[PDB]
Amino acid sequence: PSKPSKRSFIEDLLFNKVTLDLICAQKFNG
Amino acid sequence: FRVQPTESIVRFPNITNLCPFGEVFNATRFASVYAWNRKRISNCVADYSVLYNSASFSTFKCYGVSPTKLNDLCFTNVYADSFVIRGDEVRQIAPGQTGKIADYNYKLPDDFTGCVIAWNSNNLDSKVGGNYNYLYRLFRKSNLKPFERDISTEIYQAGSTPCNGVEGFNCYFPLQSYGFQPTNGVGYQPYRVVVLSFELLHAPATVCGPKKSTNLVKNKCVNFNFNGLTGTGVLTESNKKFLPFQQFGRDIADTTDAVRDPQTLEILDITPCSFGGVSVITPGTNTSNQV
Amino acid sequence: VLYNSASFSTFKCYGVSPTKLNDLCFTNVYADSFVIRGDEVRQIAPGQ
Amino acid sequence: NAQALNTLVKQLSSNFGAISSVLNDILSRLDPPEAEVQIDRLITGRLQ
Amino acid sequence: AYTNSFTRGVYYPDKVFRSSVLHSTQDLFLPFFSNVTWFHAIHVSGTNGTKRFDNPVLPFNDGVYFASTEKSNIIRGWIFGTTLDSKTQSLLIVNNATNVVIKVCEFQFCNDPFLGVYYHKNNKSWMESEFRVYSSANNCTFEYVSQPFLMDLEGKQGNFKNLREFVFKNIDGYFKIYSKHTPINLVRDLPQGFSALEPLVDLPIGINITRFQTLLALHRSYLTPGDSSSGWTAGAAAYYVGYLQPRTFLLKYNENGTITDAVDCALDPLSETKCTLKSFTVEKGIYQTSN
Repeated sequence: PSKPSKRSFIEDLLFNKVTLDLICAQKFNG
Repeated sequence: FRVQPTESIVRFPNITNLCPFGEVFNATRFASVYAWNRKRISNCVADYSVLYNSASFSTFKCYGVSPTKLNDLCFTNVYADSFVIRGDEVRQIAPGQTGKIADYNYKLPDDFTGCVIAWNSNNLDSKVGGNYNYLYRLFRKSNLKPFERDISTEIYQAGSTPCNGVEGFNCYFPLQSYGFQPTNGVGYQPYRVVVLSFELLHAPATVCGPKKSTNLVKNKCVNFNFNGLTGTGVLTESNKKFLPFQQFGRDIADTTDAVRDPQTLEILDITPCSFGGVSVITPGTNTSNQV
Repeated sequence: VLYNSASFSTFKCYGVSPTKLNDLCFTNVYADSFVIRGDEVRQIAPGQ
Repeated sequence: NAQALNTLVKQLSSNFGAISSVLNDILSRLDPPEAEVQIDRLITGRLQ
Repeated sequence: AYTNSFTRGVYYPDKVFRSSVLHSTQDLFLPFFSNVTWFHAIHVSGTNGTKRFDNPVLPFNDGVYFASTEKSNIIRGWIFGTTLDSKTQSLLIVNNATNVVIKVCEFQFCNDPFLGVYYHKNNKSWMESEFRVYSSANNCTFEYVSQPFLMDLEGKQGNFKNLREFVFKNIDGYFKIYSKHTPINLVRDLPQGFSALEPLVDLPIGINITRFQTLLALHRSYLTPGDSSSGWTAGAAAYYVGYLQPRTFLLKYNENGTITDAVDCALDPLSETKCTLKSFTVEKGIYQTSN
């Protein structure tokens, strides 16, 4: 519950090693 | 959700110095094909309206821009090659058109971009004076590359023999002058042509007609036009230092992102204005029409 | 000499290019010589 | 997926045969009956 | 002598901004670490060694790179032409001061492709004497004379601090000269300072260039006991020539907007790997680049 989103300790070690301007170019070209 | 532009900014070069076009077509002596001239038109306005007034051209073809758009357009470097040819050679001045004799003298780049102009010189270049000062190379051991002129005249070793200085059987003089005749038949009149190499490379444009320089506006996407750059996006100053050279910028999608104005030396940042997407969340029309 | 003998008013071909006519070959050649009007020189064209 | 999208953009910077790669610099040069063939090239390419 | 080309051969092919994109350009470049020809025009400091003088004819392929180590503006100009005789035109350049006076006129001095900068006694200092070695008739077509007046020698014997880099590529009767300046440090070779070469001048010349030449400035103080041209012991400038090759480079721009790094596409197979992957991060694994 420390985080606002009710994640966990091991879920957090995952949401950091992926990480998912260019997006602006794609947004402008449709 | 596409926001249409509000108005139409235009920014062309500053001055309105007429370009010296009257001394291009309407001039006295045109050097022959074996040595043609290079006319570098630089930093002037060229009102092609008189080039629409002065309409006496028999054959007029270009492979780049269209004459409809030649008025509302710009160029960065222009060069003109004025000369004279046969009556049957006016069709030989065309990119890739292999000349039986018109490759030795003057070849056109297959990548050419600009309008060639031709008009009958019967009243000026065909006179009783013989006008044998018009010459053209007839043969050479190699065909020339488009914008190269072999003004050199040497002896031709036809028949594989060194004819050093002497003109004998198969030792001819290459620079055979034009067999013109004052008021000859249609096919043999001297034709006076001139080409124009419109260097449309994206460099600071100089040679083009005048259009209404409208003041800059920020944060308002407008149908602007910088020397043909018919982009429709918002405008802003750009933080990154543009090049002391050309006024155009590019990105990955080859759609200009930052430019520098023709008149003011202020940097511009282009961006297509607010774009999103509607999504009509609708209940069944059999139940309502509110979306 | 067919480049020397250059007095042809209209010269068009739809196959090979005259640039490559020199460094090329053929197996059979046939020529059809005749005379026509002045306005018929444009009529000798495939499909015209 | 990100690389697929990223290679979909760099197809906008392809001549595809036309004398440019952006549709503002074909309608600023050529005329409708002559720019329509260039845009047909570019549009069949981009659609492919 | 022969040396290796560390960071030389890159020039903005077409000047656009190109902010921080990894563009892949195909033009005439100079491969890296290749055999660049040193030419040390040192003054022979011994009695036994040969007089080092470097103005030999250099065959001119479709491209030629240049680079001139410099400390006191010794090397000035260049000369071209097919055979450098009355038959073919011969361009030339001169650098007698800050002004850049040039020509295109064929001036035959096959014996003396030299230039004279002799010690003037009147207000004795390093002074310019003979900026004219021309000994033939012009019969020429092009002209250009730039005149910003500032008159410099600043003779010195310190380390070669300056170097100018040039690209003389001609295609279709057009002459293009790219150039960039950089303060070098090392005296014996080309330091590891990377840069690209901005374009400055384009001139239509329509000549089939096949040769190349250079202009050196040789004369010393009058206190030298003998012929200052046959005996000269203050000239030390050197110049490098690299015959440009048809390559396919990959230019890595930066945030500011200039070419920071680049990689060939035939230098090493790893360079071909980066050329195919389109980046400078090649992770572990087998890649398939070409055949």
